[PDB]
Amino acid sequence: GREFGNLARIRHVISYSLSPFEQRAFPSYFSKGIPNVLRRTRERILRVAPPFVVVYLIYTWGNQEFEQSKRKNPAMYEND
Amino acid sequence: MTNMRKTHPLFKIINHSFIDLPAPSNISSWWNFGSLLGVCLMVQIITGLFLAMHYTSDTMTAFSSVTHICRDVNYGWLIRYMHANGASMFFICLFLHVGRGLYYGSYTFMETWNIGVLLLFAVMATAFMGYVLPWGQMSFWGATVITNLLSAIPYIGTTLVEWIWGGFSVDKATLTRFFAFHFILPFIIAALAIVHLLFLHETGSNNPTGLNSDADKIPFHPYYTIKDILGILIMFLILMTLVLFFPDMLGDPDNYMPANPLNTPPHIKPEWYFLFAYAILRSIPNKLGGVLALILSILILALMPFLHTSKQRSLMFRPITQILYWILVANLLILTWIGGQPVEHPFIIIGQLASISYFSIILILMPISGIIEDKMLKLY
Amino acid sequence: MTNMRKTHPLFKIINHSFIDLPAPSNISSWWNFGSLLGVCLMVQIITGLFLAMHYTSDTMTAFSSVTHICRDVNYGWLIRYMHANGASMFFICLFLHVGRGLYYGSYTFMETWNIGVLLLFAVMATAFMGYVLPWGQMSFWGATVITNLLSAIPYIGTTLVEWIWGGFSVDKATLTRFFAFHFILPFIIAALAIVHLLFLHETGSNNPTGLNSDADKIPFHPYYTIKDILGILIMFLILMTLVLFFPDMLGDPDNYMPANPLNTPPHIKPEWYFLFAYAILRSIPNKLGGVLALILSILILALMPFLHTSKQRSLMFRPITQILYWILVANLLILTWIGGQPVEHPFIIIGQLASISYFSIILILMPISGIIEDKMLKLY
Amino acid sequence: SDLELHPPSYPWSHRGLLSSLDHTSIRRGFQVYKQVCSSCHSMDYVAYRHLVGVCYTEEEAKALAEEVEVQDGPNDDGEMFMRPGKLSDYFPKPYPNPEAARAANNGALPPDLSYIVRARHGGEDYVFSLLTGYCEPPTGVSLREGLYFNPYFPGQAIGMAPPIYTEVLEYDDGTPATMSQVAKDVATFLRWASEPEHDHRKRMGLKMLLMMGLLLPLTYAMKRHKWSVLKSRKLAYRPPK
Amino acid sequence: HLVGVCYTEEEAKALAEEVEVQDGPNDDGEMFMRPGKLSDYFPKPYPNPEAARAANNGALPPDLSYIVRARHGGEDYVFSLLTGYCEPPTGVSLREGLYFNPYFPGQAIGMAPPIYTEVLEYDDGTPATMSQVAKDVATFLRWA
Amino acid sequence: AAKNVVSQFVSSMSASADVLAMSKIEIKLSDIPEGKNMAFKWRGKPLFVRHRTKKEIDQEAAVEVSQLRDPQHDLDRVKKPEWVILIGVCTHLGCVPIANAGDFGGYYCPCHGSHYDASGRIRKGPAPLNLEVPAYEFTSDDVVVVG
Ligand code: HEC
Ligand code: HEC
Ligand code: HEM
Ligand code: HEM
Ligand code: HEM
Ligand code: HEM
Ligand code: FES
Repeated sequence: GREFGNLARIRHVISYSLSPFEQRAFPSYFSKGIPNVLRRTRERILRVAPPFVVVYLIYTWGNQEFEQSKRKNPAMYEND
Repeated sequence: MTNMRKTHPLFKIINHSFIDLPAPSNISSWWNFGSLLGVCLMVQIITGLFLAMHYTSDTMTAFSSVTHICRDVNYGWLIRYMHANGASMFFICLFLHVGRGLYYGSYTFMETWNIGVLLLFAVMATAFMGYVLPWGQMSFWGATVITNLLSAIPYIGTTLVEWIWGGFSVDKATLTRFFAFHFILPFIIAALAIVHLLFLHETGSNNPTGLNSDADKIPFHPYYTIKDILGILIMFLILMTLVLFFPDMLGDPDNYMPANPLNTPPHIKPEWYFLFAYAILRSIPNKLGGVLALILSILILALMPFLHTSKQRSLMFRPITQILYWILVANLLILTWIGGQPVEHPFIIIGQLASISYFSIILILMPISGIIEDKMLKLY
Repeated sequence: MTNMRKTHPLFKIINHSFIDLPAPSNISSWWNFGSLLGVCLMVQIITGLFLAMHYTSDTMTAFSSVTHICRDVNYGWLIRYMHANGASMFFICLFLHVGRGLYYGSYTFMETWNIGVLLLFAVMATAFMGYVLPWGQMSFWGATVITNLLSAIPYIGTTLVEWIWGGFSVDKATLTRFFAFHFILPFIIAALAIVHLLFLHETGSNNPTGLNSDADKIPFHPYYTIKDILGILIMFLILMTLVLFFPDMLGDPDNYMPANPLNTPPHIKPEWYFLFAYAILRSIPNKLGGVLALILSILILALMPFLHTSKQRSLMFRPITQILYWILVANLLILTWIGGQPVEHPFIIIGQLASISYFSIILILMPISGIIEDKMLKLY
Repeated sequence: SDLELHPPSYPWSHRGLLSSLDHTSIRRGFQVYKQVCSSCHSMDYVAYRHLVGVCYTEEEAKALAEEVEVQDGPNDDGEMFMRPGKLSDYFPKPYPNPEAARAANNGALPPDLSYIVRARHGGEDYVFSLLTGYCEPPTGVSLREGLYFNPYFPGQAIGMAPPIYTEVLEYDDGTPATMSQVAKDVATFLRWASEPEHDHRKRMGLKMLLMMGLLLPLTYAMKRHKWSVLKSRKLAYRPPK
Repeated sequence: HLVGVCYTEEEAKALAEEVEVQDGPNDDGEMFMRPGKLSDYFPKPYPNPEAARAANNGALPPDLSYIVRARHGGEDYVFSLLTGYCEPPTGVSLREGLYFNPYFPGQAIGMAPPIYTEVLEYDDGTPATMSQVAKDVATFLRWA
Repeated sequence: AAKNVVSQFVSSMSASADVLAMSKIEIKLSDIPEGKNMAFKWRGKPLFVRHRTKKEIDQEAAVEVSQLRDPQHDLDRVKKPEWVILIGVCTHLGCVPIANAGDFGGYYCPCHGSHYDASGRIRKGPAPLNLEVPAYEFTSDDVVVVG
């Protein structure tokens, strides 16, 4: 019922493609991969990173608070 | 002549579901993960079958049979640690699959989503009983704790717990029936996954833009065939570097001791993928409150399609709800960390705040944010 | 609009398979039997699952666990004897289903017939290893005998038998892997039954006249719904009287002793549904020839669609081939009787003549009879 | 005290990612277990045939197995009898049942050391720190008979007397048997006892890393072939205006 | 298992308490004898089958828990075996420790005739003939 | 990779290390004195070994093949007639034969009285068949490898 031939109505659209044996599999891989990755990470880093930053701060604070919770209070054994 | 691929009644279903299936051209690597889950299921089943040819479900001999598998069966340690780390890989791929479904608005496929949350419940039950199966110290005490908190239901809870146990406590009958149930449930999971694929294939897949991708669809073969093969290879790389190099970084050492009913461990945990729910279960000082908190913490995914108040399906063009989503992932990681911690200061107040924030972000903050985002685009 | 039974994607499969399926009006009670098989399969699975809740696959405690099921588990004797007599009922229904397919020309549905032959092989293997599972005297000695006949294969047979054994003889590893395989094979049988129904619903079903029943077809619901429920209720009458009144008329008494490798029984037999194949194998005075005789007996049952040399499909209007068919069924009864007898006079010559007549009736006499009938009816 | 002291990280010869065990150290640690640790601790899941091809030859392990006496039976009169041990025999029990261990060790149960570096946090570092960490208790805390102070044991009151000192045994290869050397050897032996597949696992991991380093860029290249037919596709909209 | 079938609770408890069974280990790991309980199984006469073979002239007396279901004829076979001890016919030479029983396969059983007339005294005053005792023990074996 | 995975799983389905350890016996050696048979345990079965004299060899070889209950000479039962190795299970009801008893001077079963000779043949008794001889191997004379 839902196969190729009856998916959508498309008019006046031209597509050009070439054979995979005709073109390279890695056309300028590093020289255009690096700026594209940098663009994607600079468009998403402010939405993604600060929650995990404050997870790191909460994790370190909780671990150190537990460590000083196990620490001996020097105020005890001071009266006698 | 006759095209055999489109006419043979067994090859027609295989064609329509894997070869000539019209898939969106722009789906990212996250859409690999569900196929990985299926592969993981098969891997688990295969490894489970090769654990079943030597495992004995007797409390006198279960630990001895597991050690015999690890020490005397040829490459039996390999199959056992592949089974354990494949359960861990199953839950990693399951969590990322659910996160993809939450982020890209795929829950509007409501029947597929509900069959999914049924599959998630079945997989969690299977993994729990499987972890009980080696009959270590940790297995026995985890089963005892989970069933004891399951006894919190009024007027039927003690009877139901003694019915599940087959006795006064966790004993030989519990281990044998857990072996039977852990054997039989992954085939029900496979059948439910077939229903899951059918309910997806009535309407096609979603794309990361969330738009109607009918203008740009490609056949599943060879594009997503080779993409799924590459994802399978990467998942196998991570699974074998988990098995062959760090085989005990995810398990607990106390499971290598035999089950002592007289000796209790100083700190009782489930395995890591349950841990966040355990934190929610101990964020309320009431037994029924914690039990219902765990049940609604899993069932809030089923409640999720009724909370969508935005005119855009995906979160690609929705930055405020993106921020709320990553805060949700953040305090899910926080609840996972709290669930492995003992119950003292400040873990109690951190877990309580994390559970409150989890339920308030899913229930309250995301629909209000979607209303605000619709107001910003002059739509509301 | 609201015709959910034919618009819901899950519900339309059940509709198309069981409610609005066009079935011939004139099919007799023989066409009930396959449906009974599916129900009987479900019964086996259910009883087996509860039998898996208390059984241990350890050679020191398998017999002890069977006695503990029969004595201490509430209605555990009922579950065990329903499982054993349901295996017997399953093979009765298989024999009548295969006989219907042979008589009424249903083998011309070739894919359905071949998937059936694979199903029959899987069910026979499952029942063999399940009979090995209680670890009585006859279980151990029948497993040893059948694996020795497997070791009759030249140049690869001995290594294959020690690979299947997991050692030097039938032992702990054999019993545990037989429990694993006996658990896992009925789900593959259920999937192959789904493929069976898929091919049959692709081609439609046959009627006792062998004619095109497209002119007179009725919905499956409620006619064959109430007819198969009547058949299920009759089958449950026979199964429950076999369980509650004569529990040991089909079983063997020597399986109620523990397995002793030192003591051999005076006469070793398999169960009654393997006795005709045992008599076929035992008649030829050779090992490899007897194993090939058993395999090629079930394989000429598979080869039956290539021997049909008649212009009519069913045997309703073919009296000579009817006589040959009833002689064949009579010969199968004789072979089943001989398989339970020891090797003295005149059982060797009776079994030899029975097997020779069996292969001669299937391979030679039936197509010659069909050609004679085509001459007598002035077809050509 | 409820406060715990974590053992430090020691530079083990098997600590590295592909670093196997030193088998001479496993042989020396087996000698340490046989002469010292076998009097109280058990090794129920380790047999003598596991030592063949790891620390000893077939005849050396056969002699080691036949040095001890194993209960066996039943005889033709139905009675138990002692016999010399063989390669299929497991390591002998110190006690017939754990209650005899409780009676002989002042109420304490010496655990089975077959998974003792797998069942403890720290692994062989914890075993080395426990064996080489016996010291005098500080002021304020006092301990009774049958108890010994050990800061690495949880609760700091272990029921095990210090079993290792300088020259507690004589090695076969003439190695000086100091306390640190004997503890390092027995920790290596216990690491092997918990993980007998360790060297084979690391060899498999090395082959896996080499095979994945070969196969990942090649499968990536095949994917980018079959997808670079699409990733250079160009579109054009030509409405008739 | 005898409660609610043949005996009451106190009767079966007295039956259990009149025999001494094996218990252990204690706090110092030593086996010791104790009075029997209701959950205790019926005591084995021998600790191992080799001791049974040594005591019973090579032959092993089988466990009679399924001896009705593991023999052809059921309790008819047991009743015919217990009441069917007869003198051997001519031409049959019989060794020591063996007894002629035509219902036994091979007609040479290693079991001496275990029941006779007044072989025990019944609690209910039933006369203990050989046939009555054999019928009672065959009924008990069918129940077992 | 697929070869190694399939081969490892198939080898996992094969015999384990403890089964392979229990299959081979320790060295029987030449501890057997003249006339006496001794019994070891092998695969849950008794195993009798005995030194044999030439007069007993000829006395067992005087009995023909086809005239017995089962056709088997003395020459094909053993490779070297100096030693006799057999499985010590009576094949009637699984009992143990008594060493140096019976009318033939071989073995006797106290269960139901089956007379066995020095070669393990049945001649008088209800035993349906003989006592089976395992397939052993002859190394240098200090070691015989059976199993
Ligand atoms: C008898 C005097 C023993 C000798 C010889 C050895 N051990 Fe022991 N050990 C003994 C006891 C009574 C206990 C339990 C004490 C308690 O309070 O629980 C132990 C314990 C250990 C442990 C476990 C430590 C833990 O955290 O549970 C280890 C790892 C251990 N012992 C090591 C060990 C080694 C390597 C030995 C040979 C040198 C050895 N022990 C000898 C009693 C005795
Ligand atoms: C010691 C003298 C015994 C007494 C008291 C009882 N039985 Fe026995 N029994 C004994 C032996 C040594 C054997 C095996 C002998 C042999 O030739 O195999 C048996 C055997 C039986 C059997 C099994 C018969 C069979 O066909 O296998 C039965 C059913 C049996 N005995 C019954 C039985 C009953 C009911 C007894 C109480 C009256 C009884 N026996 C006492 C030794 C002894
Ligand atoms: C039908 C297929 C399966 C079978 C037959 C099976 C069988 C077994 C057996 C026998 C064990 C005990 C051996 C051991 O200790 O590892 C086991 C353990 C386990 N199984 Fe499965 N299993 C199956 C599928 C799964 C699946 C799908 C999961 C994941 C949800 C799973 C999760 C586990 C876990 C976590 C353990 C504990 C491993 C450990 O000891 O650490 N199993 N399984
Ligand atoms: C048992 C584990 C699971 C398996 C094997 C599984 C299998 C699959 C497969 C094969 C697909 C199609 C490929 C893809 O889009 O990734 C898919 C898609 C999907 N699954 Fe699952 N799934 C599982 C768990 C879940 C769960 C728990 C949910 C619910 C949260 C879920 C909801 C979905 C949705 C919504 C899609 C559609 C993806 C889209 O179009 O965006 N699945 N699943
Ligand atoms: C997956 C479902 C099944 C499971 C879990 C299962 C499990 C078991 C178990 C545990 C036993 C041993 C208990 C006993 O001896 O009665 C057993 C026995 C047996 N099973 Fe199954 N079984 C299953 C399906 C089947 C099927 C489909 C057949 C064939 C019709 C079958 C034939 C048998 C037979 C013949 C026995 C021996 C009965 C006896 O002698 O006591 N089983 N099964
Ligand atoms: C595993 C057991 C089996 C099950 C559950 C099964 C199931 C079924 C079902 C539900 C039907 C349709 C209803 C009917 O006509 O009776 C059917 C028909 C059929 N089956 Fe099977 N079957 C089994 C075994 C076999 C075998 C062993 C064969 C091959 C000899 C076979 C060949 C056929 C054929 C030819 C039909 C068509 C009947 C006709 O239209 O005349 N089946 N089966
Ligand atoms: S058992 Fe040996 S003579 Fe019968």
